[PDB]
Order: sequence, then C-alpha cells, then structure tokens
Amino acid sequence: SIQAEEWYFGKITRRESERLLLNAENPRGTFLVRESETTKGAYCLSVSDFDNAKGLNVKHYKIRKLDSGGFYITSRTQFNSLQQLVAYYSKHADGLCHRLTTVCPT
Ligand SMILES: O=C(O)[C@@H](c1ccccc1)S(=O)(=O)O
Repeated sequence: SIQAEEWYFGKITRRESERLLLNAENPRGTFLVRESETTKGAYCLSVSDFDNAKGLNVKHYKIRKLDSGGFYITSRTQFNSLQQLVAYYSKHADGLCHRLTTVCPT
C-alpha cells in the first residue's frame, strides 16, 4: 500500500511540492512522492538540493510503473515496488541531485 507510506503525498501539484521543499530547514535530499501532473499511471519524486550557486532548490523526477510490474526513474534501474525504489535511492545518488534523506515536513 503506497497510499499508506508517509512519504507519499498523493495528489499535490508541482508548485505545492516546491512550497513544501523550499523551507530553509530542509537539508539536501529532503523528499516526497506525489502523483505526476500530466502522465497517467506515473508518479513524481520531488527532492530538495542546496549549493552555493543556486542555494536551496528543488528537482522533480518522473517515476514510471510498468503493467509488467516494474517501477523506475531510469529503465536501466528497476524495482519490484516503489518502497524498494525509495530505499535504493536513499543509499545511492546515481543521477539524482542528492540521495534521499528525510521525508518533507508538511
Ligand atoms: O508531469 C510530471 O510527472 C512532473 C514532471 C517531473 C519531471 C519533469 C517534468 C514533469 S510534474 O508533475 O512536476 O509536472
């Protein structure tokens, strides 16, 4: 049950995810998973980042889910569940702006 996950914010917009993530108290990797605004069957991983050039900022990554079962941001790296995907990216930055750290406070 992905709806049961505390990091799943459901039906919130890209702008709302940015409002939540752009809080100065959020360290790099603060994140949430929400519905994609324009891709049916897809989710979006929103993550906070911070650097001396941009300061506090937010990146969004589309998560695809196959009818064949797999979940992925890049098709070369798939998972059997969204929970497994989140756990993997909490340990590996790979192409993300930062590894996933803490769930975005509301
Ligand atoms: O449509 C989407 O899933 C989202 C998205 C994610 C990354 C890039 C473009 C669009 S959005 O919900 O932020 O627009």
